[PDB]
Amino acid sequence: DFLSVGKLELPGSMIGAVRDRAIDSGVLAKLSPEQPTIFGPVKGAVFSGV
Amino acid sequence: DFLSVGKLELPGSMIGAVRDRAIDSGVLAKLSPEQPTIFGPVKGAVFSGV
Repeated sequence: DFLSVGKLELPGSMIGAVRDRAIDSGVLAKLSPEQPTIFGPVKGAVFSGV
Repeated sequence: DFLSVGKLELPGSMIGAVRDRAIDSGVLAKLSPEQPTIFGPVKGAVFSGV
């Protein structure tokens, strides 16, 4: 009955990603500092009693 | 009784990296001076006898 959009097959458009979603990631990094060190086995001292 | 340095297992220090023997590189390079050529075979003629 008339000219439509169906005959003019449109490709569309892309809206890929959102830049900042909330990710679980890592909890531990929140409770204690990172203490970065040199490669190799790490050793420290443990004070136990009172 | 007291706080020893045995419980606290110490790491230590690195002297370095020493090579056992002196390097025995070459002898052909000292007796006959290297005469470099292009890639490919080499060939020479020898005229012997009188």
